[PDB]
Amino acid sequence: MLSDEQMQIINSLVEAHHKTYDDSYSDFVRFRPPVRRLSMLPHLADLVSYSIQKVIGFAKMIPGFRDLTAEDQIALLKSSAIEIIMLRSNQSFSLEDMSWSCGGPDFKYCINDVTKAGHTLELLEPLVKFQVGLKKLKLHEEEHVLLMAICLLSPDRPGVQDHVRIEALQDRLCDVLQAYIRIQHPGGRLLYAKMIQKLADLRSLNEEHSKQYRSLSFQPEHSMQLTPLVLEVFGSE
Amino acid sequence: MLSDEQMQIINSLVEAHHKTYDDSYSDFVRFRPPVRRLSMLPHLADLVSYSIQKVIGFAKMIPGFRDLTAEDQIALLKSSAIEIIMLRSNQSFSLEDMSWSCGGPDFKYCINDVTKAGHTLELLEPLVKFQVGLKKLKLHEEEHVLLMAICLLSPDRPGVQDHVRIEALQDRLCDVLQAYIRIQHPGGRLLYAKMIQKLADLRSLNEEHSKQYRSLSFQPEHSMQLTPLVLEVFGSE
Amino acid sequence: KHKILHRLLQ
Amino acid sequence: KHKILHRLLQ
Ligand SMILES: C=C1/C(=C\C=C2/CCC[C@@]3(C)[C@H]2CCCC[C@H]3[C@H](C)CCCC(C)(C)O)C[C@@H](O)C[C@@H]1O
Ligand SMILES: C=C1/C(=C\C=C2/CCC[C@@]3(C)[C@H]2CCCC[C@H]3[C@H](C)CCCC(C)(C)O)C[C@@H](O)C[C@@H]1O
Repeated sequence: MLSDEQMQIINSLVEAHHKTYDDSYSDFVRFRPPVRRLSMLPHLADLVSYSIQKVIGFAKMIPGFRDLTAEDQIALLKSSAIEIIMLRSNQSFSLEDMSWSCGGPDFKYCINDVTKAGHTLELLEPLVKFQVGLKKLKLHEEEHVLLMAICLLSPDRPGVQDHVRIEALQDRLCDVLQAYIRIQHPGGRLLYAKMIQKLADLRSLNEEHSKQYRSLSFQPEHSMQLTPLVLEVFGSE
Repeated sequence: MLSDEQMQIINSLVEAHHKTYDDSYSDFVRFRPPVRRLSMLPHLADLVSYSIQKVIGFAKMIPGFRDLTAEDQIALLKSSAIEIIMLRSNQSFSLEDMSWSCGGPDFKYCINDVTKAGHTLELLEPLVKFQVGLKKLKLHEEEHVLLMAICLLSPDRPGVQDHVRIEALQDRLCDVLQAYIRIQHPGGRLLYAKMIQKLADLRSLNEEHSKQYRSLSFQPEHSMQLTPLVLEVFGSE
Repeated sequence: KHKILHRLLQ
Repeated sequence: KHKILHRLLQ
């Protein structure tokens, strides 16, 4: 059975996600529109930038995160931002399409759109393969949410200073995830292992994005297209 | 009569403006849309940012500008950017409306929209009064264009280093404007004086904008809404 | 440094 | 410093 402390951790992590994820994708009409040079870059920079704001709103609601120093919070968010975005994006990924389907014709992001944002196939190949592995896991919301907070709370990040305290938080959260799968997910004998496997996947995709963003933000006609949030989260300072 | 050298200066300055100003305002569907907190700030930051790109394309076509050092070009553009924008915006200003009418309902920028971008009435009052004084001057295109290049080429800018050389360019251009009015504008006995008067106006509006932008870019939830171009042109570095 | 990220974190 | 403005000016 689950303890009070562990269902409370699940309760507020599910509500935080409900408060920071919109299944209708309505706010997307406020972005710069898509175009199909790097035609998709403005719309996708806006999208990522909006998502960064939602991830921050999630993290401030993970128990224990708010009490870290501001440095460690920044350090955790900069390193883990893109991964939490790849995880959250799974809710929009459809296997029938192999596209993120955030609406009708315009907000259905195919693979040819990711390239039009300046990313080569070295990112796209393991990314979609990650997205169909995550999709086949048929995660409950409690696990999707828990996995996000576990990813965010890795001490394996550059800049983290109190890796001992954040390691304690990350372990309080794996206990919840393991307990939750064991007692509330039938047929999930293998699931925790596969889920942790996916964190190693993300670190690999993270490196590949950073290599391609670094090359992008060094060409001023492209960094021109980024938002300030994006530049601040993905730069080195 | 006008000299060859002076009609050449007029010829390429009119073409430069035709190459950097779109009377249809079609590119405005690529901005972040307007909303009517500071609801209008994203759409107007995009607008200003796009306009900065057009002013740069104009300046690179003013004769003599391309041969200044890159420092003096940056120095001239940073100081004079907002003024060239206030001047170019006159083409969209209508006295029947007192709004910039860049399209239908959405791109008709009233005065209540400028405030929704975070500007107080201390900027708006002399700004529209400037816009109706410029509008009543019924300038020919040769003068509107010439006035812009004269504004851009003021040595009275912070950062300019070769104020002697750019002063020579600005004077080559006032000779063209004076000659042009004298020989090609009937009933313009007073016009050059009034036009130069308007440059003093702009310096006053420039100061008022800078005071209000400075206060805006020091609140990170608002600078968040600016584009990188805007931040780079209007910051101090 | 990181003016925005500090702001968004209250 | 001024990476973009330098770029836009060729
Ligand atoms: C962001 C979300 C959703 C989709 C996420 C996608 C699909 C579109 C592509 C991106 C954005 C991808 C998320 C991560 C993979 C690659 C993305 C770009 C190519 C990276 C550009 C970033 C840059 C320009 C700064 O280097 C929709 C909804 O599920 C909400 C969720 O938060
Ligand atoms: C820009 C142009 C046109 C209109 C120009 C206008 C009317 C709308 C308001 C602004 C943009 C004004 C130009 C200058 C006065 C005030 C403007 C904002 C309030 C300043 C915000 C800048 C910030 C946020 C960085 O501090 C339309 C067409 O004529 C093309 C032309 O280039």
